[PDB]
Amino acid sequence: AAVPATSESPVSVLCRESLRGQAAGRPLVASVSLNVPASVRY
Amino acid sequence: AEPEHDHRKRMGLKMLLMMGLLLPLVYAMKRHKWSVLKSRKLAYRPPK
Amino acid sequence: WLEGIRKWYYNAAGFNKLGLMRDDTIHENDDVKEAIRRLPENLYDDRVFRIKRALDLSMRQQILPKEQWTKYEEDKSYLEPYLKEVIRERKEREEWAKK
Amino acid sequence: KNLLRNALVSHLDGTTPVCEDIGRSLLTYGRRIPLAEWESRIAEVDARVVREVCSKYFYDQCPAVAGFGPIEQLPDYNRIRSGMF
Amino acid sequence: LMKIVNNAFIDLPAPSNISSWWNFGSLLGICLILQILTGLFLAMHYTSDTTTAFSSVTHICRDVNYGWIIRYMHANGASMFFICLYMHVGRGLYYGSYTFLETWNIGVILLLTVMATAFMGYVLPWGQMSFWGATVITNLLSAIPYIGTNLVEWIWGGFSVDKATLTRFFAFHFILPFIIMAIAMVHLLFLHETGSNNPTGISSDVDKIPFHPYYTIKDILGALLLILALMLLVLFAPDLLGDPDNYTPANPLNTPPHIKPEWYFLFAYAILRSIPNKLGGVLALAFSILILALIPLLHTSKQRSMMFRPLSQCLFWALVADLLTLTWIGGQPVEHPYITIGQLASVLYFLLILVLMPTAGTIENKLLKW
Amino acid sequence: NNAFIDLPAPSNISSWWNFGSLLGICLILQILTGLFLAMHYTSDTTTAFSSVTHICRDVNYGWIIRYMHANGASMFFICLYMHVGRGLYYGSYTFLETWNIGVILLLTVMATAFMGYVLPWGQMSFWGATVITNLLSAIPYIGTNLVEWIWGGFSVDKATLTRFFAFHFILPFIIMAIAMVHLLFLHETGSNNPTGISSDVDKIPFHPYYTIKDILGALLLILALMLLVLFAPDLLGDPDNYTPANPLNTPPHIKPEWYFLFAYAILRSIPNKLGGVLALAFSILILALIPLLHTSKQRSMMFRPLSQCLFWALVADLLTLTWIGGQPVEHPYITIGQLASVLYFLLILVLMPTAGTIENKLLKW
Amino acid sequence: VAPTLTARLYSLLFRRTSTFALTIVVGALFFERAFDQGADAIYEHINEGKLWKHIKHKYENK
Ligand code: HEM
Ligand code: HEM
Ligand code: HEM
Ligand code: HEM
Ligand SMILES: C/C=C(C)/C=C/C=C/[C@H](OC)[C@@H](C)[C@@H](OC)[C@@H](C)CCc1oc2c(O)c(OC)cc(OC)c2c(=O)c1C
Ligand SMILES: C/C=C(C)/C=C/C=C/[C@H](OC)[C@@H](C)[C@@H](OC)[C@@H](C)CCc1oc2c(O)c(OC)cc(OC)c2c(=O)c1C
Ligand SMILES: CCCCCCO[C@@H]1O[C@H](CO)[C@@H](O)[C@H](O)[C@H]1O
Ligand SMILES: CCCCCCO[C@@H]1O[C@H](CO)[C@@H](O)[C@H](O)[C@H]1O
Repeated sequence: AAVPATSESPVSVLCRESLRGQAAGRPLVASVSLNVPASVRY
Repeated sequence: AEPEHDHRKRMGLKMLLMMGLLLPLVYAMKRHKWSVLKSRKLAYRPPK
Repeated sequence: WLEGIRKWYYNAAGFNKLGLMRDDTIHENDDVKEAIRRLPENLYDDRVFRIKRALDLSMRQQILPKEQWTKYEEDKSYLEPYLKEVIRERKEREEWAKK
Repeated sequence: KNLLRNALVSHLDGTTPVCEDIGRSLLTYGRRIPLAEWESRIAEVDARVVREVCSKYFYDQCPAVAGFGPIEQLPDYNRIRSGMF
Repeated sequence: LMKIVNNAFIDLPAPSNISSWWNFGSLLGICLILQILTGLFLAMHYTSDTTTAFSSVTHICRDVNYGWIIRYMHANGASMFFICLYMHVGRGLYYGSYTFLETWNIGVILLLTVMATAFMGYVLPWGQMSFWGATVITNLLSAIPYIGTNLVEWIWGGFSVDKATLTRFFAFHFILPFIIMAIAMVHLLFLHETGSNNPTGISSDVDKIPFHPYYTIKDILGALLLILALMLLVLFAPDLLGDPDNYTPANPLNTPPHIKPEWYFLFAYAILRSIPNKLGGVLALAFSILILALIPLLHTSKQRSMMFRPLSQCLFWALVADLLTLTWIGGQPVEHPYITIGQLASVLYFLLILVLMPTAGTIENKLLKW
Repeated sequence: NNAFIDLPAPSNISSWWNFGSLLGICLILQILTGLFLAMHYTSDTTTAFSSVTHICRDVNYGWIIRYMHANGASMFFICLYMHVGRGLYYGSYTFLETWNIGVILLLTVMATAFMGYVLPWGQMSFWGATVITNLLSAIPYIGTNLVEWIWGGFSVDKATLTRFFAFHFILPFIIMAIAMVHLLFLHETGSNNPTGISSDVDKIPFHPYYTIKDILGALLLILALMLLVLFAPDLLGDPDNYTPANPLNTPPHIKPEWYFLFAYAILRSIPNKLGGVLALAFSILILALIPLLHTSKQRSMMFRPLSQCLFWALVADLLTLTWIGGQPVEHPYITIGQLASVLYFLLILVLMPTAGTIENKLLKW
Repeated sequence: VAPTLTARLYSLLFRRTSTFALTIVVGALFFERAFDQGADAIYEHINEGKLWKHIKHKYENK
């Protein structure tokens, strides 16, 4: 819709801090939109 | 031998005046556009 | 005075005033183009910058401060080993082409 | 206008986005502008207003350009500048 | 419609550093258009019969509205054409542009065609220089063994220059410029395959800028300077580069005692005049122009341009000074000491190109250790 | 190559497709004979007619080059009319750019031939220059000024003859450049064919198939041209142009070159100056409207009986107008010409578009 | 709170393309009159008493 995704796709990490949060913790979810960048969580 | 004598000189006066005007103006237009390049600065930053 | 005239010539030639090294000024024929293609990243990138810097000075009809001129004694042939081999390879092929 | 209305209300969904809108708005506007006010501001925009405001900021104005990567084809600044009119 | 007008002009990549010496290509395009435009308008009032040719030209200058300005613009435009042609060729030799072989050789054809074209145009007013120029130049062909004389009479349409000659020359002069235009377009197409050379002789692919607006405005500035030079001649000294003898109608019984060629042919005329042999002079004349086709094969330097080559530069200016010497000699009587100065200048011309410059090239290579 | 040798072409184009190359040959022929005639022609009114007789009597083979040029102009028009007819019948006009450039080509060739006919300065030369340039006088407010400007005076005279030689000299080369553009647009689509159906599933290389067929066509063109030059060089010409121009007298049975007769009949049918000039201009410019008047669901007339009948009626009508143009302005020719003129515009603007719609209906689409 | 000449020339004449063109048309017709009159005056003054228009009165009456 009106809101663009946090990160627009196209086709990093060098420290512990930037690495924390990268490990997955829940099952995967894939989203596709008409107006918004796709996403995959977990 | 040259009936056009007086007319070419009158025209020549107009040509000189017009050139005195157009040459520096076009030159100013040339420098305006070219200023983008003449003052540009380069820097080389290779990885190392 | 040949070595004496050499340093004189080097400065008279003046590509050093634009910061170029002698090999940056060679006429590019197919042998040279192949040799440049064979250069390692750093030598290729440096060459590109020196040429770009020189073209820029040329456009402004300017030259570098004298302390930045390429020095005769420090100018070295970075291209020679590559070009010499490219030429050797072509000669070898040309020999083979005769029966 | 409809896209903007939807973005505004859908953004203020959850305590964090609302909290941030409070903190930043007091610093930027000196007050929290209520949705009803944003609506009035949006409602009054029409084609004439869009043309006039866009012309004011975009028309024949010098842009700032930034390029990075394989940009041999990024147009020359003069050409970019002429594209502004 | 867009493309090829665009990618062939608007976004054409060009070196960032080409100098004013690169302006002559567009100035030549402008000289060609000028000649074609003033030419067509003159042709609307010119008649090619020997009884009325000279007369029709005075009618143009005296009674056709602005006929005089169109005429002197055509006459002086031919001079501007050559000034630009020689600057253009000089630029090419100095900067090694001749390494673009196809572009260069087409250029040599262009030089010859413009010379032939200007020759025929000069014959049209049928004044004294017109008549004797037609006589002498067509006769160069008589040096061809076995058929030479036959070829001349065939060109003339008779046993001497006469009505048949003037009438066909009007036709040849009329069409050749358009052929030149087509040849020039080919000249440019080959150039576009490589793009332009630049003062350094070093590839400029790492620093190209779009032709528009940088060179479009620079070319316009150059065009203005060309027009100023042309109009200074047309409005203040229309006869300066001309010959008084052509204001005298053609007289087949008498060749003027101080007959001399148009100034842009003087260097070649000096060379031919220096050899006391018919065939020898004709060959030297032909070779003085055709040698341009040999320049590429005579290139010895490891560098393309003369910018970084001191010795080659000195020899280059000696060649220019020598052409200036030959131009001066071509305007002097065949008497002492001019006969000897001209022979030395003629020998020096071929020596600089065939021997001294290739040699300077090798010496410079040695001094740079490659 | 790829602009000739391996150019893809429909396997079924017929002889009607040979006229494009024949037009190219007519153009080259006119340019070659033209230049050689220009080597002996002088444009002063005191000597123009004389120089032409000098070409025909004393220049070696001057007579054959001259009659080849004169009859070549006639062959040029025969081919032009065949070429346009092919286009209308087969719907080739849907190639819009190619077609409109073609219309420009037709007008330029007409203007070119007009000016050449003035060069020998015979009676027809003079009155043709008078009448045709005067068409411009129909333009309001400035028309008369335009005519005097073209003439270089208050009447056709020396200034006119001299500039016409220059215009006639250069225009054919301009035509050649325009024709090259004509072909370039054509190459974007390739040729249409008798069926009007895309031939992409059955293309053959231009060489050797059409190169040899074009050569056979060229041979037939040369036969027709030489039958005229060697056996009847004056058949398609006008005796009055063997009489030097006389500004004080317009021949009583003056008539246009045969290839201009249909248009002349149309202009003559309207007893009003501006109206006649507008009808003349429109009789040619209407070609630019054909594409907009196409109502059929099918491109070619091959499968359209009603359209074919109206097409031949148009050709028969142009034949009628050609005949009328050669007759005096007397009864019943005046009325036959008016009907024929009206029928011409009626067939193109109304009857053909209508037949197209009816045919669609009959096919249920 | 006051602009300069160029800023005014910009706002009213150059900004809009329709107005930048009307400005040139108008300026061209005005310049032509002033330039021709001025240059003609300079030429005639440099050549005072030599031109037909200067001595014509002596012979006129026709
Ligand atoms: C009617 C004559 C000519 C026309 C119209 C013409 C036009 C041009 C144009 C428009 C260019 C590009 C701009 C420039 O670099 O100047 C060019 C380049 C060039 N021309 Fe010509 N030219 C003519 C004659 C000649 C002659 C007589 C020669 C040489 C014998 C020649 C040699 C060249 C070469 C080699 C280049 C490349 C220049 C470079 O990039 O360094 N031309 N010419
Ligand atoms: C490369 C282009 C051309 C060159 C170099 C050229 C050169 C010349 C020269 C040197 C003259 C003699 C001028 C004099 O009277 O002193 C001349 C005359 C003439 N040219 Fe051209 N010409 C060119 C193109 C044309 C074209 C395209 C036409 C006509 C379509 C033309 C028509 C004439 C005519 C009518 C004359 C005779 C009148 C006169 O002498 O001024 N020229 N030309
Ligand atoms: C100097 C005159 C002309 C020349 C040299 C010329 C040449 C050509 C050539 C070489 C072809 C391809 C062969 C063919 O299909 O016939 C062609 C096709 C065509 N021309 Fe012309 N043409 C000329 C005038 C015209 C005119 C006057 C028209 C119509 C107003 C026109 C309309 C077309 C069309 C529509 C095509 C495509 C034909 C198809 O594929 O069915 N041409 N022309
Ligand atoms: C589209 C091509 C051309 C057409 C349709 C054409 C047509 C004509 C026509 C109808 C005439 C009158 C012939 C007569 O009855 O005497 C004529 C005369 C002439 N044409 Fe052309 N022409 C063409 C191209 C040219 C060219 C390129 C030249 C010369 C460069 C030329 C030179 C002449 C000359 C000098 C005459 C006068 C002598 C004569 O009447 O035969 N024509 N032309
Ligand atoms: C039908 C067309 C024909 C036959 C064309 C032939 C063209 C030939 C050449 O062009 C390619 C030629 C013009 C060109 O040679 C390279 C010139 C540099 C030759 C220059 C030239 O001029 C002279 C000239 O102008 C004169 O005037 C009154 C008089 C002359 O001596 C008395 C001469 C003369 O002694 C020479 C060598
Ligand atoms: C400087 C160049 C100029 C002014 C060019 C003008 C070109 C105009 C048109 O071409 C595009 C024009 C030739 C074309 O109209 C479409 C023709 C079909 C017009 C045909 C035409 O011919 C006549 C003709 O030949 C005559 O000969 C003795 C006499 C004529 O009546 C007495 C006529 C005449 O009454 C008409 C209508
Ligand atoms: C740009 C200045 C170049 C020198 C102009 C001299 O020019 C020369 O003048 C002679 C008469 O004195 C003429 O006979 C000769 O044809 C002409 O080229
Ligand atoms: C190709 C078959 C053409 C028909 C032959 C008649 O041809 C006609 O003859 C008349 C006088 O006899 C001429 O005035 C007229 O211009 C000509 O087209």
